[PDB]
Amino acid sequence: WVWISLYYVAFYVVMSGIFALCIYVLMRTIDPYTPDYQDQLKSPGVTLRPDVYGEKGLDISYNVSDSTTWAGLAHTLHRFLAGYSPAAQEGSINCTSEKYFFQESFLAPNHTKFSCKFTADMLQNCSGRPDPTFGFAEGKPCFIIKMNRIVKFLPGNSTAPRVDCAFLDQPRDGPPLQVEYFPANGTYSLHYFPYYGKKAQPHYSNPLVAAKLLNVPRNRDVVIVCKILAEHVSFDNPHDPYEGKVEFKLKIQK
Amino acid sequence: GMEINDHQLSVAELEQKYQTSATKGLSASLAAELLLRDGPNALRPPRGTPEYVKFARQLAGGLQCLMWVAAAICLIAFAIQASEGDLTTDDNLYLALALIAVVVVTGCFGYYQEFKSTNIIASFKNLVPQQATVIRDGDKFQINADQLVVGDLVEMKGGDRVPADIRILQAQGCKVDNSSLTGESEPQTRSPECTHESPLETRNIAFFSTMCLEGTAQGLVVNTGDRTIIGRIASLASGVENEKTPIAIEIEHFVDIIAGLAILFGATFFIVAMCIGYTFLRAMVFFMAIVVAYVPEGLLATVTVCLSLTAKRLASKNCVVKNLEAVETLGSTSVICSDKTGTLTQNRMTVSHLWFDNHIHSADTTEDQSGQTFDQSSETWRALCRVLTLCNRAAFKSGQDAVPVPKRIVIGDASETALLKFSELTLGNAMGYRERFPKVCEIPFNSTNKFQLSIHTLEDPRDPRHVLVMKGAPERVLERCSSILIKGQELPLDEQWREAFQTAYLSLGGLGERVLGFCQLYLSEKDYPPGYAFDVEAMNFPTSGLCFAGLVSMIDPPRATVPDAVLKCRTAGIRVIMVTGDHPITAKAIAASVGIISEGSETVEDIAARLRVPVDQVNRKDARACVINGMQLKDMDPSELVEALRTHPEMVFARTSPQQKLVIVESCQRLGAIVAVTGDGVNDSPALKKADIGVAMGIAGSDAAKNAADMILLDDNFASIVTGVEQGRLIFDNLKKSIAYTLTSNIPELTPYLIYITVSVPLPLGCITILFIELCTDIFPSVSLAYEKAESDIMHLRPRNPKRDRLVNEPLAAYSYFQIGAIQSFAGFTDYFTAMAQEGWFPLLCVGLRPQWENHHLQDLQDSYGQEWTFGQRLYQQYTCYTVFFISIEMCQIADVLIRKTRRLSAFQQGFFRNRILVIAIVFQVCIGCFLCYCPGMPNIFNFMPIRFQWWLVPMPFSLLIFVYDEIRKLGVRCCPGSWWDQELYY
Ligand SMILES: Cc1nc2c3c(ccn2c1C)[C@@H](O)[C@H](O)[C@H](c1ccccc1)N3
Ligand SMILES: *[C@@H]1O[C@H](CO)[C@@H](O)[C@H](O)[C@H]1NC(C)=O
Ligand SMILES: *[C@@H]1O[C@H](CO)[C@@H](O)[C@H](O)[C@H]1NC(C)=O
Ligand SMILES: [Mg+2]
Ligand SMILES: [Rb+]
Ligand SMILES: [Rb+]
Ligand SMILES: [Rb+]
Ligand SMILES: [Rb+]
Repeated sequence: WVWISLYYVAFYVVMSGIFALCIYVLMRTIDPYTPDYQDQLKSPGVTLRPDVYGEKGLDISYNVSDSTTWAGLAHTLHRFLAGYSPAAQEGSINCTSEKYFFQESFLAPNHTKFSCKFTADMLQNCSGRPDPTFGFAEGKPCFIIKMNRIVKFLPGNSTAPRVDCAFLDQPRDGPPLQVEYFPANGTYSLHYFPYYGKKAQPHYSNPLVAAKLLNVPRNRDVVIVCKILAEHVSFDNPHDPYEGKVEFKLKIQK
Repeated sequence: GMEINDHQLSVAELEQKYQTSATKGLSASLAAELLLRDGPNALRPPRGTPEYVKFARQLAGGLQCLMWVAAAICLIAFAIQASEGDLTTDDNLYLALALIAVVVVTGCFGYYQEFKSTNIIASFKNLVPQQATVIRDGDKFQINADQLVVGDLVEMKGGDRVPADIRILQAQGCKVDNSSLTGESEPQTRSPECTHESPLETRNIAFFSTMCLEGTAQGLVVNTGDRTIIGRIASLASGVENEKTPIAIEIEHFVDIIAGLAILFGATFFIVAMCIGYTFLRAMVFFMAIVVAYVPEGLLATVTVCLSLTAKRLASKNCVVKNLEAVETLGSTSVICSDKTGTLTQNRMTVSHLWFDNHIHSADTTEDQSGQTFDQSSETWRALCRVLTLCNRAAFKSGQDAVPVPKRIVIGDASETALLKFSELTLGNAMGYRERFPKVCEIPFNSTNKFQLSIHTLEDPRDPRHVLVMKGAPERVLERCSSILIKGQELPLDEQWREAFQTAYLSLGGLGERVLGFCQLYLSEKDYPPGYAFDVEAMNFPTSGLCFAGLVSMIDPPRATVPDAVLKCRTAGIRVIMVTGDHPITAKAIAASVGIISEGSETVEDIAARLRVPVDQVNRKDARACVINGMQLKDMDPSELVEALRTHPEMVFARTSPQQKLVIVESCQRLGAIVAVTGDGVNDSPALKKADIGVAMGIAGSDAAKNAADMILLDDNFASIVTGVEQGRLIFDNLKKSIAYTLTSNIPELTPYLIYITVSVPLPLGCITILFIELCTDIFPSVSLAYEKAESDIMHLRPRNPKRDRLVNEPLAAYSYFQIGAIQSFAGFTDYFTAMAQEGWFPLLCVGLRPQWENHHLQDLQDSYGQEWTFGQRLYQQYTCYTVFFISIEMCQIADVLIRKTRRLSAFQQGFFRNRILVIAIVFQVCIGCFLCYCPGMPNIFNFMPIRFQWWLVPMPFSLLIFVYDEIRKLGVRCCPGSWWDQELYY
């Protein structure tokens, strides 16, 4: 009765090896810098910090007089920005080209390329200094708006891409909102594009901007949609709401 | 009813009991009251059959049970996942819903089939109310049979169906046709003397359904309706509950394996779930997904169409079956119990043999006239044919010139109808022929004379002499014969011929045939000139010294195809026994005639007469045959029966009651036989119910025996049975071919889940997508396997052993699930990693990555390429994971469907394109495969999207590996079938 047992083993290990061969084939097949197909990257998505989610999407509601409601919001903003510090971001170089930056060749230890640099500095007030509540204690929160990285994706030589935030309706209800973004005009510089690899540029970080909300009334539920503005961006896809635009609910209480 | 002591009573006693008159009949008033009291003189059909409870049954048993449980589990899982909170659990609902839907729709398809077949059977039915000639208040009139009441006074004659159960009061040469109640193929004398105490055997009772042949009688109605011998015999058959069909029993065992495996996998991976760090709640909802994944969604639909296909092919040969399951039974069948009269025989007296020119001639007793007919060139033939054509009182009913000559309706009786149908066949146009020879004197069946004699003027005017024709019991013709036509001359009836006649009479009587003598005398136109007045009372014509013409003998001949059919079944290894109520001499006759008993076999009584030894000394083991009559069947206990039953292989039961017929089928089933009974009469209704398949004669069948039958031979062609075996044997082989295909795809569906469970990779295959596999793409290929031809000579194999040979055996599944399912899992997983590794995610990354993958908050997650996508963008990749795993199945299914063409043969031999219907189905399979992918809008509706053209090619080597690997299996099992390969690796 034992003889049958071996057979299933023989059979499986044959298939196992046959499969163990295809993995080894498939690993040597694929490039390590440029995406093999990247079929869902016709347009990129936009994340928001602090990322605090409700039942459906992003809802952020705190009380200015109550340090507890908004402490954890900055207590995620500060954590996130630890890599946007010169101490841990020195492993790359400063890029003031103000134009696209194409590296044909790899120049850094272990055959790597040069990355750009971006530190809290760029987000003037929304960097933790002089305000460690990042606008929140004032009732004027700063929200960081970073786009995802796609190898060799280009938004356009034309100008810099720029965020624009506003509400959904409520035209007559009150004033249209005013935000001051940092950097001013809310633009990501062109020299950060394109991405080339986790292995191609290990010490790399996404450029971002911040949105200091000025107009938002106290004690009122509002809704804001920080949508990127560029040519190679589409913020109109109904299947992916976080595609070149991010919405969030925000109520600031007093 | 009160039938026990009806006939034993006096007529003075009866008319007190039923307050009637034996002369004047039942008063009109009372006879009307009685009908209210007792109800109508008909039989209450099996009521209580609503249209909505016919459908409720269609969706129970076997797969029905499993699929309902599987569906219920899906809903409990939805509750547990709606307790802890799980989104797009729409999958749980769609699965549970598609389960219940397959079950329901299968149930409807079965409903029409059972409905449609019954209407087909209903149209081969007569709806003319039988009539009864009744006497009430001293007036005879025609009424409807159902209006008779216990106590009525009735009469009947040639051609009258017997209206009730009638105690005979006075009968004039009345014989009657008990072939439905008893087996009796010889007509039965009815008289008012008490022949027996059992109402069954006494000759003063006309039975409720029976048919008068000839003569006339009157009598009192004693039991009307369900209280008759017909009545209580079908009450019996209601009380018979029929056993579950063979095909159903295979499918129920099959489910004990699905269920058997479900649970072991559930338990082990529920153990793996707990052990790898899951909550009990989630370990258990996985456990549930595992058992549910073993249930095939489409197997129930794929199976019943296969049955519908063969039942359709069978319907086309006037073999209409009532339920779909019965299509298989004949192939499983190993014993056939069979009725004699009506089923085996035609139940219609035919002229079998004739003695003239000092030689016996054998006529063509086939109804299609396909047998061998006899020497009709003889001079004496033309003459003997004249005597039997003129001296015949009976007549065909008008306007039957279209209908075949044996099947015509004829007035009078069968002694005389057989002679009339014979003449129309041999001579042709008998009644018009005998108008050329006018009739001047006649003597019908007489008392003092005991013969039938009539005198006729010749046809042409050149011959003024008259011709006398006489027929009657053979010795009573010979005593009035001084001459004998022999071989072109007219010889004196000397002692040579007197001996020679007696030897032939006793020779044709030994076959138990009703034989009649015939003779003629030519009256001289000198003594008897044109217009000579003949006197019946006084003997002016001669009734002696006549010239003997010949003997003609008639019998109940077998149906044409029957002798052939029985043999073809025995070569299929199917034991044929004959259970009939007729007498043994007749029984053994037909059983020889057709094949039940083969040339050379003898019963213990035969050895005792050839060796001239008392029967006790004879070794029963030396008797290939045996007859057992019913009056001695009861004496043996069942341990005695099996002894004899397995001692003598060519068995015949004779003179057996309906209940005994039931006993025999029960005794055979009790020894593990798939037994089929084949029946016409109401003495088979009970026998036919208990049988695994009850076959009814479409035309000759009584209502009850059709109503208690699984199958019906619309044209009474018994050759249908032999095809029924072949088809039943075919689909059984073709079902396990087609089942083995459809259940391979379960494992490559579950491996994705198990891996998504254990390794926590992002979900490779979705529920919405397995449903398209099971319920859309693989049905047409599956059912096309019902089109395969027999690989071997199926009709020569023994009937499958129900104990060892099984539709789904332990090597059938273990081959399909774990071996080919593995090659399909590796094919699917190889295209899974390729899909993601080419799209940015390296395999090592996918290991454990799932939680972040499914996470609805991470909108920038990095691949192994560093890139960050959103949820929906990840979802769309997982849809490709679904979609590329889906086509990885399909490219193995095309390799798989072809693999199942032959279990033990090769495609280079048989043909890849052997049957059209599989190939047309494979083309269908890919067509929807390409429509599901490259149709616009697909990703939102169902989790399917346009794959890259190279991911189609990734699983194509594994399809070839499937091809090669089984091809070499089934190239090594047949070409070296010693022991090892056939045991573990044959299905
Ligand atoms: C074989 C298989 N089963 C599933 C499956 C899902 C997704 C993919 N699945 C695959 C590939 C879930 O959508 C469901 O929770 C579902 C389920 C069913 C019964 C009990 C508990 C859960 N099971
Ligand atoms: C905000 O917080 C302060 C102190 O916690 C409280 O007094 C005030 O009412 C709060 N506002 C609302 C709208 O709850
Ligand atoms: C940011 O800070 C600078 C000085 O630190 C100040 O001039 C400017 O007004 C601040 N921006 C906003 C929007 O308050
Ligand atoms: Mg019968
Ligand atoms: Rb745009
Ligand atoms: Rb399944
Ligand atoms: Rb013959
Ligand atoms: Rb039956």
